[PDB]
Amino acid sequence: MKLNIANPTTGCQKKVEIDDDMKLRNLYDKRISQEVVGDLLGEEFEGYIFKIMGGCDKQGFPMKQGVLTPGRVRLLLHRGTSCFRGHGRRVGERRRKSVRGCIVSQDLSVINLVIVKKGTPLTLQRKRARIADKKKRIAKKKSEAAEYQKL
Amino acid sequence: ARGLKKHLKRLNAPSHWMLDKLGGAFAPKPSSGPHKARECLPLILILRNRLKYALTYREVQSILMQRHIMVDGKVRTDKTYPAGFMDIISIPKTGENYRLLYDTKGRFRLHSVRDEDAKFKLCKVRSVQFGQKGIPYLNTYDGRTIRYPDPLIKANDTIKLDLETNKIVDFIKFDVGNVVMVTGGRNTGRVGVIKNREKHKGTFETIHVEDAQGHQFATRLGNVFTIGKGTKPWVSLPKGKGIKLTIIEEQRKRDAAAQAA
Amino acid sequence: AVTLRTRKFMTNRLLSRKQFVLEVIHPGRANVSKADLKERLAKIYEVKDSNCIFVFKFRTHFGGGKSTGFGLIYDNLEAAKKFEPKYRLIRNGLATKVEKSRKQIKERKNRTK
RNA sequence: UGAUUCAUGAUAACUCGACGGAUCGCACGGCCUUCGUGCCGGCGACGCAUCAUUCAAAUUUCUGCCCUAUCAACUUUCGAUGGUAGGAUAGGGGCCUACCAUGGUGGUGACGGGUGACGGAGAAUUAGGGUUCGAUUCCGGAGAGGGAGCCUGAGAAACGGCUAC
RNA sequence: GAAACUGCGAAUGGCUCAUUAAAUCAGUUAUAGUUUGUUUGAUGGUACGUGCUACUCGGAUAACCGUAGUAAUUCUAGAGCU
Ligand SMILES: [Mg+2]
Ligand SMILES: [Mg+2]
Ligand SMILES: [Mg+2]
Ligand SMILES: [Mg+2]
Ligand SMILES: [Mg+2]
Ligand SMILES: [Mg+2]
Ligand SMILES: [Mg+2]
Ligand SMILES: [Mg+2]
Ligand SMILES: [Mg+2]
Ligand SMILES: [Mg+2]
Ligand SMILES: [Mg+2]
Repeated sequence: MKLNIANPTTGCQKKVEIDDDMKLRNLYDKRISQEVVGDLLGEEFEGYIFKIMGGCDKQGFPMKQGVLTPGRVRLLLHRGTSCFRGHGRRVGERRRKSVRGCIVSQDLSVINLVIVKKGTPLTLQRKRARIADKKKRIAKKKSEAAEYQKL
Repeated sequence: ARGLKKHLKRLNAPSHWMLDKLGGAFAPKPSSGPHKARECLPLILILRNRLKYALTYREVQSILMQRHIMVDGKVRTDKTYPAGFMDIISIPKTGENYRLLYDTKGRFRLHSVRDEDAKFKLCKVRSVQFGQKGIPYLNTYDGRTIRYPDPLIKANDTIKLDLETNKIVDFIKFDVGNVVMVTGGRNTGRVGVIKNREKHKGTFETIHVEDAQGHQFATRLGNVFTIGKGTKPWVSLPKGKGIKLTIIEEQRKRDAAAQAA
Repeated sequence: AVTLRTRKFMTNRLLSRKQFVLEVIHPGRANVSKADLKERLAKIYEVKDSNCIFVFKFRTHFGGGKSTGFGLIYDNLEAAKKFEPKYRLIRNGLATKVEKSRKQIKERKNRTK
């Protein structure tokens, strides 16, 4: 409903407010990262194409890619994957978190949008140090491996 | 528990440290090292307790962080390093050397020595066996593993070990007729000469050892450690020549020192 | 009239100091102050600088008229800073102290960033 | 070695190989080959891999524990006792699986009940012999409201970690 | 030098005695039936080259900048760097 735009081509992002159903009918009922035609969103987005990807809602539960429902499911999430970014959480810890699904639907509050089409001696010293030190282990090897041989 | 134990409460420490039961709740926990942590003496004890070069746990820490202290030929920073039987403790700043050997009362002594005795230690071999590609090597009871020994050094024998070139410079074939110092039990420290060894198939073997002045005693083969070939030692015996004695005798000695004083 | 008696004296190069037990005999006196005792030791060991003298743990035996204590002499002031407890430096004026507030000390910091 | 088809060697292959340094410090200081941080070459910090050691555990042999028979039989279909082959484990083992046999314990007290029962080192009392206590600072074990299942990790069935009820 | 990524630790200690009656436990055994970060000591060639002596250097992620949602908390999304 509230939309947060960004572009990687320049590096600028901006939040806008829209509330018209027919401007979002082709916005509802789709999924993250699958391209959307820009013309439906209005007459001032032509030529611009958005890759719809990400978004949060009332209750603030982010969309997660790969879960196919306008629902709010309880997933067991590893610290390091999207929608779980615990800090100081004892690696190996998991949680069952609540995340909205990736189907763009009525129940979101903010949609995330991006624009696709605009309208040395150390190494030398240290290297040959090892090589001289590998050659000596066989230097040491032969130095005692034959002294015992005569016995 | 669910893992190792990192604390040593004082009452649980080896009795031969002579730590005092009210001097604190814990003791120095001996770190993993070349000696078996019940037959060792850590560095903390040697500095603060015996030598009194320090007054606290933190002061001995600083001394090692200046690196004045060297053990067995190499400089050791560890506070609770497990020094053991026949180690050498040397402080070049003071220019002093020590062997670690037992009282007749079974407690470690820092035996002051010259430089020429610092060059070497003695070790008894744990076992001799083949290894990678059939390359003969031996285990000592000091953790050390020496590859390419004399084919004569068998199990239980003792070796001289130069700390500079680090290989065998001599060896004693453990057998009857040599002088030995005992490193465990109630007889630990007591030196003497193997008079007999009786084995028992499937058990430990018993060594029979007699003080220079007649007294006869026995241990098991584990606590035996030859010093020299024949009667003569290859190391400097401590303040008492390994001869243990009755309680009456040291009572007599004080009053005998108390008749001259 | 007091007499100053140092026993169990041993000089270690490892911490670059000389250590001993001080016995002070002080008839008539309640107790000799460490500042006053500071001076007498500096004038018996020729230390050239009165600040490398550190004494503590005075016991003042039953009956009066005698006290024990412990004394540290360093030969370098630089040494007297590295190998010394930071509070014993304060006792000789070489430093000053601070306090804490236990609340907040880390608990809400751990939550912030 | 008390005792091993042991240690260890040779050979024939097999693996979708964990591995076998693209890392970091000060200190300079011998001498040119193009006189070119120039060829060197030091001491160290961290790291990977095998064996040994150490700090440890995990199982494990023998003997040993209070009161009770108004508790004389208990276990065994569906593991109870053994066998063989596997599976799993870090590894032995009915630990688990398939097939087979009919075993295992018991008046020397099995099985079952009570315990205001964690075990020991110990404590009170003590002519001796004893009687009673031992939650508690040392050692061993077990638990974190009750059960259970796990992740990470060398090590946890962890709770000042997680998941479910 | 702070933050932050990375590595290690947090499996020790502290507390208690509920369950538990050959069980835990004690003395005494065994592992040739096992794992073992760490310490200490030793050890380490071949990757492909048709082993006739080494064969080239990948993006992307914190701290940071900035847009935000949720009443919500070391809840959480998207873009720009390194
Ligand atoms: Mg320790
Ligand atoms: Mg079977
Ligand atoms: Mg089997
Ligand atoms: Mg109970
Ligand atoms: Mg109770
Ligand atoms: Mg409670
Ligand atoms: Mg537990
Ligand atoms: Mg739990
Ligand atoms: Mg708590
Ligand atoms: Mg504990
Ligand atoms: Mg090593």
